[PDB]
Amino acid sequence: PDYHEDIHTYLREMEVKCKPKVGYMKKQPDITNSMRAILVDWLVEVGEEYKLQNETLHLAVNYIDRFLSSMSVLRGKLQLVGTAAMLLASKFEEIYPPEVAEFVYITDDTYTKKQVLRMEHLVLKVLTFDLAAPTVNQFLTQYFLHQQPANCKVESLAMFLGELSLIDADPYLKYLPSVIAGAAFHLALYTVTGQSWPESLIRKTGYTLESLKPCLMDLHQTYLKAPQHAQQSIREKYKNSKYHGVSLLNPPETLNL
Amino acid sequence: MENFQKVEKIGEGTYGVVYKARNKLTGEVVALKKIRLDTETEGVPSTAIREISLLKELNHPNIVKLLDVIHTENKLYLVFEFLHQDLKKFMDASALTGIPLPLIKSYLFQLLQGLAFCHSHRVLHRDLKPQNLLINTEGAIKLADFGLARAFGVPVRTYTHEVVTLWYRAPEILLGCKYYSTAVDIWSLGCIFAEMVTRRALFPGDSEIDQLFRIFRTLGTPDEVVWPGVTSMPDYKPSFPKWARQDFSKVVPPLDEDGRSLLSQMLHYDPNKRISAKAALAHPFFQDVTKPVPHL
Ligand SMILES: N=C1NC(=O)/C(=C/c2ccc(-c3ccc(S(N)(=O)=O)c(C(F)(F)F)c3)o2)S1
Repeated sequence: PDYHEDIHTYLREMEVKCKPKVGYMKKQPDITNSMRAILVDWLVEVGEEYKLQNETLHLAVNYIDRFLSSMSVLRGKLQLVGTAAMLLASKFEEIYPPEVAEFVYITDDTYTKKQVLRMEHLVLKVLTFDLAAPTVNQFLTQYFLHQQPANCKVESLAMFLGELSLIDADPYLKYLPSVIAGAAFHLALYTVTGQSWPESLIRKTGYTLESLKPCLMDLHQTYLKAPQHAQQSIREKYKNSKYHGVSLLNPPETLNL
Repeated sequence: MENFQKVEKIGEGTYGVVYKARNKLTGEVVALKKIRLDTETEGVPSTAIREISLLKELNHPNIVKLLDVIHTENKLYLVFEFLHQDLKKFMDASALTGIPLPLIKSYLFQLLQGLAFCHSHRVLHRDLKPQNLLINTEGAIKLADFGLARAFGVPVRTYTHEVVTLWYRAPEILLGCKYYSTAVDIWSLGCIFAEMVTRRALFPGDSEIDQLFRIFRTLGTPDEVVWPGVTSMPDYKPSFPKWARQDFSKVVPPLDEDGRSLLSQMLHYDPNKRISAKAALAHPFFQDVTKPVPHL
């Protein structure tokens, strides 16, 4: 269709403007990567509970990392930042966002409605209302259009892998959404069918397989280590029949790169 | 916010009330869109969130300019450039004389420009009707009201069904299609194009079935040749009267051969065969185009 190339070009611009500061965690005095991991895993569950789009999750993670790029947050307020970000993402992305009352209830009354509504206003202030961010998801949906024929296991697996990268800020904050999406597509394609990053996508993205290697090295490791990981919600989510049970598939032992 | 002196209410544009106001220090005339946050409600409305984030990246001469966002605990104001009137009112004032065609042609060309900018930045307007389109004294026309707008993905997902003001609503929404995209906005512009030409609304329905039938009565009831898949759409009924298509010479009499070509392309039943705003800009109807001034 008529706009696919323009939109890609423009999402490629925006991802660079929308990226968080890569080492912001080192300058956070209370919160850690493990804490951010526990929070993102929690939001996976919240999204499963409220039947939210994968996109809504991806957006929320973007808003959280950008918020924490410029704002020092104590551990006891991290979940408040996450909850207001989930709320904003939902209002942005969902046909039916959950109400503030349900957001308050899934935190088990850790925070008040007021506190959620006041964090919402802070997050919008800090993000200067710039909520429409490219995500690994958005790149992945476009890349799917280059698989012949459409393979639903490859699609579920690439998403599963794209979602795994959200949990771990070291190393994945280093990588743009379009890169993680390419690495995820390739890895999924390779695991399911033995195929590789297609020539049509090398042309569209300008990313050679080689250029994807650093992120693919990482993501292969994350895949291999996935059942051993302390955060397990994405793997649970991806056992269900709607995702063809792809988290139960065996990762490939080597990539040949 | 004490830098503004309110001049008058100039309407309730949808989910906000709009005021004309003046900056007391620079003298700038602005439109204010007041969005109350009650208290202990749902927070910032999802329509304000969308409108602001989408508008912040829709910077085009044919899209209304957001100048500021004033963000209190108690209230939320959007500050816009001020434009003279909306197209609905301009059209009502011209109900007797008629809009001159070089200006109809200028306005549509501009609308398509602003719309193509939206689409190529992954935005669906979803509410293009004459009252949401703004004009100034120097012959510019701009897209406004992005409250009902949406950042879309490639390929699209299912989005809200309750979308587009009935008269300007596309058949694929009315027939309950699972997916709609940018074509719903072209549809709306085609109806606006026709309305500028004939001085009245092309399809002024009062219920969904009535909106559909008026569409069918003008353009023919669609079949599988005209639109592969229609007879399989959720709200399609094989009992629909099968009306033949009206010649555009009766439909839109004041219009030339090029005018009819473009209009029929904007009103194609098949959303996939319906002309894009980019392709529309390249149509022979615009070979001739100038930038005339409105005649109040
Ligand atoms: N629905 C809307 N959303 C906006 O952002 C709007 C901004 C805006 C700027 C100027 C106007 C506007 C609209 C209608 C009209 S109207 N109804 O023609 O009176 C006018 C006025 F100048 F003529 F008074 C101005 O709206 S309107």
